[PDB]
Amino acid sequence: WMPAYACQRPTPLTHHNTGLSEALEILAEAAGFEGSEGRLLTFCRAASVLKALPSPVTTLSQLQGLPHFGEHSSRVVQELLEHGVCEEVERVRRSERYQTMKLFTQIFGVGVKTADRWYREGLRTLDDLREQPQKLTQQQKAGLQHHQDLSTPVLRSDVDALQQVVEEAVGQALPGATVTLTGGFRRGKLQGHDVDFLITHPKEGQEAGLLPRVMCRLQDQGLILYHQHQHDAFERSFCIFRLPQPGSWKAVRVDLVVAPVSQFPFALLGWTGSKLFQRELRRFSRKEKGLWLNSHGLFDPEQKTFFQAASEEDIFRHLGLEYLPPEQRNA
Ligand SMILES: Nc1nc2c(ncn2[C@@H]2O[C@H](COP(=O)(O)OP(=O)(O)OP(=O)(O)O)[C@@H](O)[C@H]2O)c(=O)[nH]1
Ligand SMILES: [Mn+2]
Ligand SMILES: [Mn+2]
Repeated sequence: WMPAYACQRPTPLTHHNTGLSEALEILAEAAGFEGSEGRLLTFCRAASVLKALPSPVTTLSQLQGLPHFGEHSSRVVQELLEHGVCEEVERVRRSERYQTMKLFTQIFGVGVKTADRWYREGLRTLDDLREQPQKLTQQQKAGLQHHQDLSTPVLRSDVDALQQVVEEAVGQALPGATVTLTGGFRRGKLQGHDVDFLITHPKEGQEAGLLPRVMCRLQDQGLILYHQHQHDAFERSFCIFRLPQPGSWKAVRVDLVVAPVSQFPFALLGWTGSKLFQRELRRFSRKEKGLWLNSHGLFDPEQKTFFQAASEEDIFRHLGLEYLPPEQRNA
């Protein structure tokens, strides 16, 4: 037996059902590309159940009353087990719409709405986009310029080098300020699409104006290819770093987020993910406890109060959930 919400169960980094979950996640992604948000969430939830299982699913018998495994997801798994392939899934991977939406949405600064608009307008390839520069934002132009490097998985070794230069710049701009690795890498992932960092200072308000200072230092070292500085939402910089390598260099996406220390635990929880884990945690908070959780705080809408947290553990405890360390949040 297994609980209904992903935030009530451990989901480790590696598991026994990668083929099956990958197939369901293709269907989820495709649904998202078509604006079918309900179906996206349903397939995502089913995939996450398989990630939480202790053993491989070898026979259809092994589906067992456990939640979020409706008729459609079950059929997909059945066809994979019986035939080694699911025709609905293969049709999706071969479809020009899916391939193009994946191509476009993977580019830095491009979401589903933009990608779909471009598709509707007859655009199909990266060259097609480069032929219409007036259709691109500066962020998207930078994403295109660096698309090969940004499609290359970011490695732990890259993260460690980036954390060093970010820590050096933060430390030099403001003694006392801290850098925390978040995102998938905090969850134990060996690879990723970007590197996420959360910056704060133990004295509330000393983080004001820190990020532009950190950026100036990084820029003067030749480490920045692109940055977009966004001033109650957190101050942040969406960056492409130029990471030096032996004999070469690689562009790497980095998100730098600044949070005041009072909000830090909520920010760390939100930015650590996984995306599904956080969605589930928020749905759980609202549906089961009547509280609204986000990356800034935990609000009781009836009492009009905010919960004071010193740590992620405090937040889990307040919501009546057993603590899950980040490596068990890989929903
Ligand atoms: N509050 C908030 N959270 C965000 C935002 N963008 C991303 N996140 C969250 O930050 C976490 C990390 O996001 P990603 O970097 O896309 O995903 P990841 O788990 O790090 O996966 P890889 O980067 O591919 O390793 C996830 O929980 C996201 O939901 C944002 O603008 N605001
Ligand atoms: Mn990330
Ligand atoms: Mn990110």
